[PDB]
Amino acid sequence: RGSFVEMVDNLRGKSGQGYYVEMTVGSPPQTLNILVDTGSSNFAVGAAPHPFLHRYYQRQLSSTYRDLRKGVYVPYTQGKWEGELGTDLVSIPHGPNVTVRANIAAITESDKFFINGSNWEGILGLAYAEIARPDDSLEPFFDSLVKQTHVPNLFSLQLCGAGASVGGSMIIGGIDHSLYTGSLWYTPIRREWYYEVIIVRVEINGQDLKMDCKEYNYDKSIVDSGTTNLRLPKKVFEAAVASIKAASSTEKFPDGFWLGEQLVCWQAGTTPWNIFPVISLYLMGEVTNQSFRITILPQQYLRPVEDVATSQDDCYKFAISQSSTGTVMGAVIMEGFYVVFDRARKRIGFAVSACHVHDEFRTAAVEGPFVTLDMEDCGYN
Ligand SMILES: N#Cc1ccc(C(=O)Nc2ccc(F)c([C@@]3(CF)N=C(N)OC[C@@H]3F)c2)nc1
Ligand code: NA
Ligand code: NA
Repeated sequence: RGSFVEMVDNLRGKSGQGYYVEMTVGSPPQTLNILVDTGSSNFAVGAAPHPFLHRYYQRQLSSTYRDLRKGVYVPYTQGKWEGELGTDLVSIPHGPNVTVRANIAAITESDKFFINGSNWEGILGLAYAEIARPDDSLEPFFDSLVKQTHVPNLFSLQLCGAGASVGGSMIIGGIDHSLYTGSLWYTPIRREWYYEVIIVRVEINGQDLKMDCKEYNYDKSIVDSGTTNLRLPKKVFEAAVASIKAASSTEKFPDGFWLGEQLVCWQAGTTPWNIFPVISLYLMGEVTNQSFRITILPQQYLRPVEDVATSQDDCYKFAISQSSTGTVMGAVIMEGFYVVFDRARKRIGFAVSACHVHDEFRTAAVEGPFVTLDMEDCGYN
């Protein structure tokens, strides 16, 4: 409890390609790098020689592989994979010292799923059975781990961005106190499917968007380490960029930029962070009529793009985007915070990350309590 030395710094990644952890599957163990995704619930690994893959799961080499005689076809908005279901022995070498028998979907065909030039070969979906494919009877990894071992039913994530290569920590079974500063503030998980939460107020530099808060959660809001952007419901995105545009009007940007349709560039070491506003989400708290507020900086929502062959300046992408799936607190939000997925008490904790990217004037912030009435009105049905 509170001290997990062996698990600190156990994530790696490249800017734009997500955070992965090393896992082993089968006997003898096959090492694979696996994307950590709190927005899905399947453990799915490449199992055929796709040319983007450094390596892949070779079921023939494993004496412990048990076939489930069942295929699965999984399309997403972007891309798709199909695979064959089975179970095998799984471990996390920089995670707890245990081996579990888990469902694995051996990916045998995929489109627009793997990233060319990335270093991972599968995804670890850490959300709940209700959204597992093909259905909720395919027990997700984390449920198998807690069912079969003494590992406590929680995990926490510190995702560290950069300004090159990313890193961070996934602490499985506890919280490590050196990963954050100040206090953890907790928000209820509204329903265990995605890690769904309820946003109760949104401010852009302390000015409130002043929308029916049902708008912030239409049709859900979720915490999701497998998406880069902060995604906002269309109506709220419209309000938010208009307010951010206005706060930054000391400089002008093409309109394409606010749509994530073009990048914007400054002379190296001259990004004007100061003209961009902080953005605060207030989340439903643990106590009736109580909320707390998280705040992110332009450093989280302006993402550097390197390997840009138009020019060799400092080029950024606006990473707040409109959504048709509700609010998505991706890496744009998580990179500011230590986030504790406290599945045993159905709640998510936030604290200021010990590693977040900041400057001399502003840091990301987690502050409470605030008095907010009618917070139950904010959830969408
Ligand atoms: N930061 C960051 C970051 C960059 C890339 C990636 C990435 O490629 N993720 C990724 C790639 C392929 C995926 F198919 C997913 C899924 C799998 F379910 N998971 C979520 N949650 O949303 C979309 C999709 F449903 C995520 N993730 C995080
Ligand atoms: Na247990
Ligand atoms: Na601490």
